[PDB]
Order: sequence, then C-alpha cells, then structure tokens
Amino acid sequence: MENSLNALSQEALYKNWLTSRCIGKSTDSERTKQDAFRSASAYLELSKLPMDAFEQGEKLAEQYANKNSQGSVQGTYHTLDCLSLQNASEAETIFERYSK
Amino acid sequence: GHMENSLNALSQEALYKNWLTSRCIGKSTDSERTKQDAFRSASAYLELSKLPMDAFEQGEKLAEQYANKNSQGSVQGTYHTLDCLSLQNASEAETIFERYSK
Repeated sequence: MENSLNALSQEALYKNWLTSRCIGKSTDSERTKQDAFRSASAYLELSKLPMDAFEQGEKLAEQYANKNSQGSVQGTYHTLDCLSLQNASEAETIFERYSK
Repeated sequence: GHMENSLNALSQEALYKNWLTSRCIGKSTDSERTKQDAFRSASAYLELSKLPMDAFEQGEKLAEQYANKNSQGSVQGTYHTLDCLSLQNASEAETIFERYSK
C-alpha cells in the first residue's frame, strides 16, 4: 500500500486527497466519512506540497461536496462531483501554484 | 443536460476509470444512500463511454475486487476510498481499457 502510494505523482496524491476529502464531507455515513478521511490522511502524509495547498484545497473539496450536481434522473451525484476533482481546472491551478 | 455537457470533454480512458472508481465505492460502502449515489454517478460516466459492454463486465470484476482489497493503513480501520481511487492508476484498469478500445 505504501508501495502503491509511493508510485503516485505529487499531482495524483493531491487530486486523491481532494477527492477523498470531498467524499468524506458529502457522505451521509459516519463509517464512510472516517474511511474517506483516513484515506485522505494517507495521501497527505506523502505530499511535498506546503500547507496552504491543503487549506485552499480543503475549501475547494467542501465546495465540491456541496455542489449537489443534478443529473437527468433525480438523486444525488456527490460521487461524481468529488471525482470531478481528479480533472478540475480549479484543482490544477492550486496545485500549479504550490508545486513547480 | 449540463452534467453530460460537462463530461463530454473527458477522455474515454478517464471516463472508464471514473466508472471503475464509482462502482468500487458503491460496492464497498455500507451506506445504501452512498451506494445509490455512487451507482448513479457510475451510470453518468457509462453514458458517454463508447466502449463495448465486455469492458464493463470485465471492469466490474476489477472494481469488486478492489472493493474487497481491504488495505490496512497505519491507523485502525478500512481504506476502501483509497482502494477505489487506486483504480485511477492501476495497470489493470488501463490494460482492460486498451484491450476494448483498439
């Protein structure tokens, strides 16, 4: 696990941290929330980014947790909102600001 | 409409990987609400995929096995969220994708 995590780029660790945080902040389930948050903590430990990437990323993760996208078909799409952080330009611009 | 407008610029591979992760989240969670959310999400990605259905029957297997991976972290508890996100960078996800695109 330590092995697979060490294979990830810094951009991937960050995106995974963002998605994980968003899942935890959106989910109804305390079980799932603490799974999501434990998972976010694992990515965070390996990041070489400074703390402000994560203070700014947390607000983005929360904004995506609350986006409440509606699709054709009634119901929540939080999983989709949270996964969109894998490829969202807002996530990439915070990452770019703090990585070089 | 706007959701698909928003997914239409995503690559076929990124659509497939998000479907995988979404299925994996749904299968691993013990909350029926999180499960239905994840499954509804998965279907949105499915809708824009041009892959044959064999890619999704093979991918479902992969997703359920990642949902049952049960990695242990340095803290006590499940890491299903991390196991499902690992499908975004898994060799297997990419090779299955390639096998059914061309």
